[PDB]
Amino acid sequence: NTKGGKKGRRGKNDSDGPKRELIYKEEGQEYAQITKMLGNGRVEASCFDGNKRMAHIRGKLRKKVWMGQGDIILVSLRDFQDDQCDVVHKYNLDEARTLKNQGELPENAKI
Amino acid sequence: VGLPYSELLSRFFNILR
Amino acid sequence: QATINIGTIGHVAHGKSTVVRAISGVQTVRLERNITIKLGYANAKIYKCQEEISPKCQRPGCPGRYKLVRHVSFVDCPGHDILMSTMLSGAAVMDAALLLIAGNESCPQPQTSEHLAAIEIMKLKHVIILQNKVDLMREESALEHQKSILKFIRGTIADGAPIVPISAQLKYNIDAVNEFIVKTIPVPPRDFMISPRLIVIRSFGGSILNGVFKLGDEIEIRPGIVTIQCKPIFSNIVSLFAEQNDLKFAVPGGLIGRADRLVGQVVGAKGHLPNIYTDIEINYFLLRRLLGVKKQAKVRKLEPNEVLMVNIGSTATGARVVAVKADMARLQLTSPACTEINEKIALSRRIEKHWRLIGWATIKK
Amino acid sequence: ETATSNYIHIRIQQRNGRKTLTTVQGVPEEYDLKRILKVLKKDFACNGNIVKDPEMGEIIQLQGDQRAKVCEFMISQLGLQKKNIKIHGF
RNA sequence: GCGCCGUGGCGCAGUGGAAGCGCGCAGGUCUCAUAAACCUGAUGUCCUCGGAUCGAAACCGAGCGGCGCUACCA
Ligand SMILES: [Mg+2]
Repeated sequence: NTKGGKKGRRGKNDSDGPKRELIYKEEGQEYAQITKMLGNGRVEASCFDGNKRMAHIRGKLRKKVWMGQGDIILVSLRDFQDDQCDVVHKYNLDEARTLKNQGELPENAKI
Repeated sequence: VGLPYSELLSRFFNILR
Repeated sequence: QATINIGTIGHVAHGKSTVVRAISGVQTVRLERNITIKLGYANAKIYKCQEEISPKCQRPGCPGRYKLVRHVSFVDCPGHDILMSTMLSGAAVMDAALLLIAGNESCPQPQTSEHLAAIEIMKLKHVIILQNKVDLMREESALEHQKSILKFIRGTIADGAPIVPISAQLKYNIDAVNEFIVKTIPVPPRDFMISPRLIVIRSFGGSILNGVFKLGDEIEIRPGIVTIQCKPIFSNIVSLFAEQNDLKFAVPGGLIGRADRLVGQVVGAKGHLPNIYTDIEINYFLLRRLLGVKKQAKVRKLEPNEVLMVNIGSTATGARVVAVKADMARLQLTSPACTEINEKIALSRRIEKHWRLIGWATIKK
Repeated sequence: ETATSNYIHIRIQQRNGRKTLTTVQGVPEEYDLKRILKVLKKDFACNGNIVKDPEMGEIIQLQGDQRAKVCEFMISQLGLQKKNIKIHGF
């Protein structure tokens, strides 16, 4: 079971596990809380840095991993542009908590 | 006139816990 | 019945009411989450060990029942920057005062000053400054404050207004305070023969100033209830009480006795000659600064058609300026003022939402 | 004198699908209810329904998950205050 | 101090044996799934404590909190 059982979910197979290794920060890539989940693949997500941004879903997670409101997310910022940016990796709740404990992200937002 | 007072300050201080 | 009326002015939470509690025992009830809101009230007996507070000398030295000097009364004002309008009111009953400064906060604090100058303005010249919270300070701190005090108390009218540091919390040093107030706040003579006249500041209550009332006299209240006009109320003194004990008569110094309606009203002899004015001739003067707030901005001269709080006697009335001369303005009032004599008044302006004492003068008829 | 802060309860009520419902409890009875409902309907994609309680209380229904958005809208259009709101559920 | 609400959680109501309604949370059932639609709840006896009377949260008291009356009661 993934979302709603279905006749049309057995033709997919998801492989990641709940016990997966947490992904760290990169260059031109940082952490965001989701302000409001917008339509058509767009999403309003406030970064942990201090900029408002406009986040966008790029492939991969577009159907595989569903997302909600107020989630800690990996965003690779546009190197040429700035206002439009893209989501790369969704973080789990446990994962988020671990990150918070570590102090890798700034302590400003709650899960 | 401070003497009278300075006195007063003394006498209270010496009544503390 | 109490001889005299001593006021306890000062900034907020410096403990004015608390000092009143170490001296009398009484609390002002409280307000219970806030602080004193009505004028508090309390009395006490002062005797002395020739050889005190209760007929008992065997507390120091020994027994010989201390000799009774007088019985006094206090008037606990509030301290909050906005209860200004009542404290003013209250002063009208005082025969003297005690300025409670806090030993652990920046000496000239807004209200401390506001009060002080109100005092030197109205006429209450028999003053005792008191350094309160010395039970929570460095033996240096309370002396340096005594300095800033001894220096403020300079150019001002306050020569040797002594300064008795206390501990209102552990009731320490209070007896030297009783000795101050037994020296400097002497009990004024009052010709009784005079017209029976008194100020009201509660009712469920007020202070006499000149004359004397007796059980079963015929009396009136001014301006009295309104219609828009304002007519006097007549009644018979059903009874007379000070503190909890009943008396047959009542004389100045003290307070005697729904919500507090006839607040700011006065009581006199029935069939007596007193003006119930709507419009009044003030002679007047200003402060150069607005000493009170926690900013000293320089007092703007009076513009006509301005609304100002006219504090007359115990009453607190609002009024508009019809005339603007050098020191004689003519004021039109919402609620009448019964002018019993010639008199004192205190004049305020809504500076920044909250009202502020700005200048004074004398009523004129 | 009137109380400035009253407990307005915006609750989680489960609607058709994974979707929810903005239900308002403890509504101030000063303005016209029907008018407010109409306004709400106009502003969003919601339908307004009022469940009546005896003496005090009216349950005000708005289909959907908005909460914050709804509050913002209320702030924009005079009738309700900023401090009165409470989110109930999760 | 009076009056009502005194919970099994919130918000509404009823007083002498009967677990009262609307919502919420916690969980289930039904459907491939969620919701609607359904049941079961939780400190076991509906303030704290005990009694008159087998009993009861309801009758009575001492003892608390929120507001409907009061205005600071020397
Ligand atoms: Mg397969």
